[PDB]
Amino acid sequence: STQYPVVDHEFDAVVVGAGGAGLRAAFGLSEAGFNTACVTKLFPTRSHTVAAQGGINAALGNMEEDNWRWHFYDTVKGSDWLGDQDAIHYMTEQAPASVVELENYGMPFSRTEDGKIYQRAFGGQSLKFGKGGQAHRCCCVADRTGHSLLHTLYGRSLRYDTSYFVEYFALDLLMENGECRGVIALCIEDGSIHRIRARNTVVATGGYGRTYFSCTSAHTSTGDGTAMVTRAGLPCQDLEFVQFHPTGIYGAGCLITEGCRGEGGILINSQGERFMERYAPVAKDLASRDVVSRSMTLEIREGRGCGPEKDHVYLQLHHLPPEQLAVRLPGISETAMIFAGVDVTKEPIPVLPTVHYNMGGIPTNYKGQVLRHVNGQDQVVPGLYACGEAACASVHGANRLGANSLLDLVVFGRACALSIAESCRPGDKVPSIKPNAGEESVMNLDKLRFANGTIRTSELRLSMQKSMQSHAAVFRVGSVLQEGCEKILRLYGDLQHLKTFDRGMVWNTDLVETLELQNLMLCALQTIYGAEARKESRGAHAREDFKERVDEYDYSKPIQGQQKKPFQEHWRKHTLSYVDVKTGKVSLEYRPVIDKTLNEADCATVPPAIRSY
Amino acid sequence: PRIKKFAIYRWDPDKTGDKPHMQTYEIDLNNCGPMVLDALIKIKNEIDSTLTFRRSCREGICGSCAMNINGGNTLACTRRIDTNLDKVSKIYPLPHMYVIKDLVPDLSNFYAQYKSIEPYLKKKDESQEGKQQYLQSIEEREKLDGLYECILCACCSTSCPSYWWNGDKYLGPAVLMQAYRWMIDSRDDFTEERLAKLQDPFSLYRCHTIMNCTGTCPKGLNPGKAIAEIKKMMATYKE
Amino acid sequence: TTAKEEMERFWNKNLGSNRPLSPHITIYRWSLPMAMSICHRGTGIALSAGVSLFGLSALLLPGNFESHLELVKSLCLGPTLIYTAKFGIVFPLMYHTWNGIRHLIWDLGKGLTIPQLTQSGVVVLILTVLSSVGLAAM
Amino acid sequence: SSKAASLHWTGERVVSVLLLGLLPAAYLNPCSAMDYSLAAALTLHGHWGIGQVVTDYVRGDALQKAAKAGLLALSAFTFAGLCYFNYHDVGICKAVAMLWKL
Ligand SMILES: *Cc1cc2c(cc1C)nc1c(=O)[nH]c(=O)nc-1n2C[C@H](O)[C@H](O)[C@H](O)COP(=O)(O)OP(=O)(O)OC[C@H]1O[C@@H](n2cnc3c(N)ncnc32)[C@H](O)[C@@H]1O
Ligand code: HEM
Ligand SMILES: CC(C)NC(=O)c1ccccc1I
Ligand code: SF4
Ligand code: F3S
Ligand code: FES
Repeated sequence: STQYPVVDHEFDAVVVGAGGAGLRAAFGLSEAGFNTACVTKLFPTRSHTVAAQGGINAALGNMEEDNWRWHFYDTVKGSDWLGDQDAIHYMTEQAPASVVELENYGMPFSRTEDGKIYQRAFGGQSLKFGKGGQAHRCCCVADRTGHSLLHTLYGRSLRYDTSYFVEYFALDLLMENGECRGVIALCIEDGSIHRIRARNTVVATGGYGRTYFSCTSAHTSTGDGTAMVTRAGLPCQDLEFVQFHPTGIYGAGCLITEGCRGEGGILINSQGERFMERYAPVAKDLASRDVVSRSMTLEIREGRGCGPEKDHVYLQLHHLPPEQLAVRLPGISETAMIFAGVDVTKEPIPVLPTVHYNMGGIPTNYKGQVLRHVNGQDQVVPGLYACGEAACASVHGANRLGANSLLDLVVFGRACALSIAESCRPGDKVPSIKPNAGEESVMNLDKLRFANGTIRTSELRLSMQKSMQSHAAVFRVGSVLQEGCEKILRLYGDLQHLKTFDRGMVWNTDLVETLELQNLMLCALQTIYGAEARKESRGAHAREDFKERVDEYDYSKPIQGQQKKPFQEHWRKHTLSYVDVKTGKVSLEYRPVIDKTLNEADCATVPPAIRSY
Repeated sequence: PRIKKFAIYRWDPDKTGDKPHMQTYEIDLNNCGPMVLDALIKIKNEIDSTLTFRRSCREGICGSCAMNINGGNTLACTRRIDTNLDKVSKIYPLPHMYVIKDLVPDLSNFYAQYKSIEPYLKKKDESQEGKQQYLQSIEEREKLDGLYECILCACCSTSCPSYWWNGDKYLGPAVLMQAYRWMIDSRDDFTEERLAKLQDPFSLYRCHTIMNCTGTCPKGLNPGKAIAEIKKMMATYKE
Repeated sequence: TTAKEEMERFWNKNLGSNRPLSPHITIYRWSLPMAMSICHRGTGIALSAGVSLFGLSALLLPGNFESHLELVKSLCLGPTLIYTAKFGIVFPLMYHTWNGIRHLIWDLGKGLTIPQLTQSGVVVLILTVLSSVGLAAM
Repeated sequence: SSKAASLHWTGERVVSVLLLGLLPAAYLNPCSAMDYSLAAALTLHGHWGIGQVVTDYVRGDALQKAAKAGLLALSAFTFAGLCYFNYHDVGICKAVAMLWKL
């Protein structure tokens, strides 16, 4: 107050994030006729979806004949039955419809002989409910899929009159009596604070990949909206589930796509054996994104590493046709030469299992509404929506199937715009906020700007990142996870000892990294505490001590003479985590998985079963 | 130990009448990444956290780390440092742009030019969109190769002398390439009226083929080629 | 906000501020095609000023062209100085003529790659020297 | 759509190829008829050349007028000066011949 120029803006809807989901929501609201604002710390193009390489999943069936219901089955099979089947229904239903939308927007999709969109093999896909074979349903723009996606989404976004607050760091949500009223954001350009108030708020800030030392994600993937929800007292779903992508360059930790394995890429250990025969003989090296990476990490265990350090594994493209690599995978051909210093068509690529996607996030239904947990039941948080990687409608569940998140972006981003347009009309009076609101966020900014401590922003970041990379790895034991807990918890108390250098208003990257650090910590405590409490092997989260699947029934034997286990005895439930901001204490309760689909007659519910792909 | 010297452009707007000046930084390359951005991150995270620069993907596809390295506009995460310690690496912001702070240029004009060319697919029958995928042949898809990859890093236009002298009225190679990108696209019908917008001496014709645009591209694209290809379409299009 | 409304607020902010411009030619590394394009303007400005000083002198100065050469002949002819003055006339001419073809080749679209610029760039530079020496003595 | 700046680019290039085909033609066939065509094409190309130098560097409204009006004055006085030189004197073709033979 009085120290910072407070400028209040009046809008119908606010969308925080300018990724794939953020954009689709933003102009999708202005399409319905809403006065929409969009808050983003980066420039729209310079988000992350740009880094997307594999492709967008759609059951169009341009290669072979395809049904969208088979795409539903593999998503829920890949989710290890923690995936909410009602949200998976809606996403796989809109799958072909929403991609044809993007092609008509201007996306330069690769083509075949018939002139239709090029679909290609990807990990986890199958025809005829996992009986037919390998399905080709990954629509791609030749290794630069998300790049051209975001540009065409941004291209279309200039058709409508949307107020884009470009390079504005949102700190917290404007919240009053459980009702959402907008966001309080800092302008990066001059340092002035803006209290942007609106009737509806859509959160699409993306994931928190930078919680670990080695990640494929960007420097600006810090899970800010996930921590924004955290501070507001609202829960966060399935945060312990962290996607370890099998194929990531040994050097900087960059991503070479799973589409490499789809075209004909092979994974080879030091001795020469194609190790993806000892583990997954059914679906070769094109198995689930968790099973492949977990097989790689177990190959290092024996001492069969492929380098001078004996730590990484090789991905070979030595046998692939010369022009097939240049046409289908031109982006990886250049990034492997730039970073790893490796010719793709002559040598194998040094790859290692690294952090990729964040399965969890803000609790959400299929409509896009943010859910809270009241009396063991689900309650809609008014005026608050979430979509994309930042959200967790659990359309991915325990394990995300490859190339599904771009669908998750466009489908659920579109859903949020429709859920608002059908909720109210553009012109419904904006709920006024008290003049003292955002006080705890402005004071946090002022306290963090002048912060004189013992350890600096970078020292605490490396302390968190290396600890998460050592403790909450691919394999995790109740011994190391418990040790990692009070190791992370202590670092939250270290936030009082923060050393800042810059005291300027205009572009303080030293301050906003620290703002990112506070946000990264909240998405680090819930990741480690949720993992230590969960005692089973499901999807990405595989326990050494608890190597079994703990469901309501033992689904190996027929379901008849079996007593149903009570809710607090099986781990087939969503891990909802809260945290008191002052002490850093993490308390956690649970939400039941959604099994019933949107329509049983149109799409049948898939019962849990053993999954070794 | 292998200590490398870095000369970096610095201007702090919160310093009351501060003039822009260079600053030297001492960095050991043994415990440092191969790229310039890794070195910029290192001094940010160790030596001086007052250095303010744009970063994101460290992959060379977002275009945030755009700057002038040793007299050439490239991406910092793509360009690797010269191991020759006898030379000092000079790091400047994108040439002839209003500096906000230390290597951060104001690109509000650059983006607005990209907004003026309308980088979206336009049809005459927009009533039938969003239900049936538009057909495009493999060769018609090849017409977009080496054009759609543009990251909009702005290394392009900022290397052009015409964009220095007339950045206000001249669009620049980055923007002009995208305008061309939406001309040869077989799905776009508004080809003639896209060429109609450039019918003034400044929008397009301020290019004199200096060729500093192509010579500097981080993605290995050829923007100038497209500009001279527009000029051909401009003189030949009927009505 | 519209397309050209962002441009207005860009100029109404930056021009009325203490924001300094990043250095341009002060720091940018000299490349051959760049420096060759500067010379093509330089030879253009020099030649146009040459022709302008030729036509204006025909209207302002008394006497015919023959008598204007009789004062050049009066000042005892330079041994190799006559070759030097003749050299510094075809040298700016032939450079501009040869590079003028190269600029015209670029208008058709052919030869716009980076390797071809340094290739045809040297060719123009060499054909300048070969038609400056081998033209002044004709 | 009315293309005016497009013709100015094309019309300049047609003058360029005409001037390129005049220099060897003036050497091989030096006459009075070659003198007027060369003078016209030489002063046209030069005018459109400086016209580009003006539009690239001359910033302003009042300055843009004066630089274009001032250039037009020089261009018209150069073409008239050469046409006077072609008519009531040796001409351009003979002038170079007498300058070289010295
Ligand atoms: C990491 C990654 C992910 C990825 C991929 C490759 C990499 C390296 N390739 C994919 C692929 O080929 N196919 C696919 O289906 N998915 C792929 N992924 C996963 C997925 O695409 C990404 O997770 C995706 O980019 C997420 O998109 P989303 O729109 O949800 O989030 P974002 O793209 O990261 O955009 C973030 C935006 O939010 C704004 N932001 C963030 N914090 C703030 C604050 N503090 N204040 C204001 N704005 C904020 C940023 O501005 C940014 O624009
Ligand atoms: C027959 C030989 C010549 C050829 C082939 C030629 C060709 C060209 C071309 C194509 C250009 C445009 C460059 C571009 O921007 O792409 C140019 C520029 C120019 N020329 Fe010539 N020219 C010739 C002789 C002359 C002469 C004798 C003069 C003197 C009156 C002259 C004066 C100029 C000027 C002032 C420019 C402007 C520079 C620019 O805009 O880049 N040229 N020349
Ligand atoms: C390189 C800079 C200083 N010189 C120019 O400005 C320039 C040179 C030749 C052609 C067009 C131009 I706009
Ligand atoms: S065309 Fe190349 S140099 Fe120009 S903005 Fe795009 S990536 Fe940068
Ligand atoms: S640097 Fe230049 S003037 Fe044209 S050829 Fe490239 S835009
Ligand atoms: S940071 Fe993405 S291009 Fe350098």
